[PDB]
Amino acid sequence: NDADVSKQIQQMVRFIRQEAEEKANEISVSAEEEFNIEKLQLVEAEKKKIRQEYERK
Amino acid sequence: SELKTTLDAGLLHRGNLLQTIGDQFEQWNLLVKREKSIYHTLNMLSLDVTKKCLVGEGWSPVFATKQIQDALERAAFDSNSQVGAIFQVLHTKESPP
Amino acid sequence: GIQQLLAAEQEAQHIVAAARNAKMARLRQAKEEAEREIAEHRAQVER
Amino acid sequence: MDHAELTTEQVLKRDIPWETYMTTKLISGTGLQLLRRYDNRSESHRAQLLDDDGPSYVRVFVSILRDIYKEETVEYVLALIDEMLTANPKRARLFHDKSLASEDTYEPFLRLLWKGNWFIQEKSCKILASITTIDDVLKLLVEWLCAQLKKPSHPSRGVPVAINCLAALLKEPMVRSSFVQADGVKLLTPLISPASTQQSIQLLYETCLCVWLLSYYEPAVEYLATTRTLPRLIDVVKSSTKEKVVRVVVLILRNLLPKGNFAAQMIDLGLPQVVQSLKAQAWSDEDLLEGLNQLEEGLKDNIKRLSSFDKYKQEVLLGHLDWSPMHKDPLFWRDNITNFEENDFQILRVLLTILDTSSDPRALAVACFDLSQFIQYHPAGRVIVTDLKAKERVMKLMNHENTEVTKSALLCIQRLFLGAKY
Amino acid sequence: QFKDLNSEKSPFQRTYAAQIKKCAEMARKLRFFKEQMLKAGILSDLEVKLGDLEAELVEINANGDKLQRAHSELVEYKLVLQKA
Repeated sequence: NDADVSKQIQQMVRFIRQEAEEKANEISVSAEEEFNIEKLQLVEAEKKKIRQEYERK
Repeated sequence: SELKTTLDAGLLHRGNLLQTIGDQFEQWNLLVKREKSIYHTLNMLSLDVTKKCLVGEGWSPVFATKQIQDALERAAFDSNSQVGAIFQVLHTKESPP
Repeated sequence: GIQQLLAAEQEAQHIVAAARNAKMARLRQAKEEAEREIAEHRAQVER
Repeated sequence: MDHAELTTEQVLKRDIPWETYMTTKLISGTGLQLLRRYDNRSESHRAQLLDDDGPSYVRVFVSILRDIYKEETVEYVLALIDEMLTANPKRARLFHDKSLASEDTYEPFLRLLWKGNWFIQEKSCKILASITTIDDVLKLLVEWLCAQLKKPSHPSRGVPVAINCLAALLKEPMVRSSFVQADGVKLLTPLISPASTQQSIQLLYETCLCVWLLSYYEPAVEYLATTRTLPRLIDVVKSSTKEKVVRVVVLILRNLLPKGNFAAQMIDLGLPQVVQSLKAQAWSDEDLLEGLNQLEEGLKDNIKRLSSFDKYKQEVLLGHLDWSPMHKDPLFWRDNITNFEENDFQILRVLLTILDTSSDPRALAVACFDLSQFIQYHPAGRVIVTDLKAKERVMKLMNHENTEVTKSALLCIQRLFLGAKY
Repeated sequence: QFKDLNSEKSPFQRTYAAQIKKCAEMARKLRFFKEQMLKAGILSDLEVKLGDLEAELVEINANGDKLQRAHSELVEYKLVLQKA
């Protein structure tokens, strides 16, 4: 213990911060970007269909 | 005669390379010895997934164990990892030879 | 001691699960958001 | 972060008399009192003060503290205020009020940017906390990094503050575009993963998150295509054994893997290396396994495209020759020769001429190995090589230097002598 | 010296016995190369390079033996035709 247990608990806390937060926020950001981009593409396709309908009208 | 000459040239080139190859293998004797020792030590040991650090329990000279900090510090500095392993001694009934 | 490491592992697992749930929720919300945006664009086209 | 906490403690440990400064007209008496209250908001909430509970009063104290841009004074004020606001009892809704009110954001601008490095680091938490043009303005070619880093290090002395600011900018797509406009993004790419540092893991992880964010953005994707030493950063990350940083870099590379024939070939070079690293070094993260599978798929896709180049003799056309995977395969080498043989071995004739005289020593060895493989696969290849007389030059190179090229030339000579021998 | 807790739990794949098997394959290749060098008499990533060099030397030796056999066959034909 003493300095050893302090080093161990500091390592655990640093793991919780860095390893957990980095993967979590990276996954969140990447998933949000991919999902919103894909659904924006879907909305663009729907807008193209609506534009075709408006052109027919 | 042409085939024999070509074979002789090929064998000569093979031996010329094989001299340095043998020297490299001579070094590779110690290299493979160290690699196999490390592999066997890892296989014997059981890592701790929760701490993300391999768990090691061995029979070491308790008086000389004080110097283990030097090797631990050398490994930490060479690896440059901020995370530092902790070495401890656990009392038990089993008598280390 | 070791229980602190166990709690650390539990917290990391909770963070990972939260990240997965957040990704799923972000996708689900973005679907409706972009649908509404497309509807608004269609409204301007109608105008 | 540990560095931010240490910098905040280095500022909070030292005291500054607000009353003396107010008497000396350095700050307003009410302003100095509000700065002291922002500093001691932890004790104020411990005492259940009305100002601490009141988000607006805490916001007023925060604005008064942020108004000053002095190094030590604003450093202590911002660090202690951020530490107190982190605690729930002190400045809980004050953060939301500050985010809502543009006045609080404007006040932190003075304490940030042009100010002491310790002050900048202390106010960096609130500045990065979104919950504008000035924030976009705060990014430039030099920006606040020149003060945050070892240059003008001051009490904080942490480049990690600049790294966190870069990550925060990468978080916002508008801030991402603003930083793309600012210079030094490509230079930062060469040093994304610190090769050897105490904070190397933190810096590498932050830069990997920034790289993933850049991969998310198309304009940032173009900037990365124009970035410098991005492949060098990828190779450094491959050298690094930091499994968390390795997984982050793998995710960033996967998100940034475009078609991009050149970058795809470069990745395929690393993709076998990535698979080898995954096999040799087991990674705890399943995301690492998924990225390894994606990298293997990308390597296969690149090999599919490279096969057409090998058949069409792209290396021969460009003038630079490398050991072709199709050349190493007798069937693929025979198919490539037949594609050349479609023009009466015209591409094969060019390959033989390059074997006789090549731009680079690696090109000559690659040509000799390809010629040996084709001669083994096709008898016509040996005849063409003998006619071009490149076989004698290769045999001479076998006794020459470049022992690897010497072995390849010996293999070519053996392939020729197999037909030559009765 | 650590006890073999993982081996006792499972010899198959143990904890890093995949790496142990890879090292065993590397050591087998090294032993084959050392045997070849001892036969040759030489003074005696990296493992892959050593295996490639040993394979190249073995291939060169086999090609030389095949060429010697072909030379013997041609000498037989030449002697028979000269006698005729």
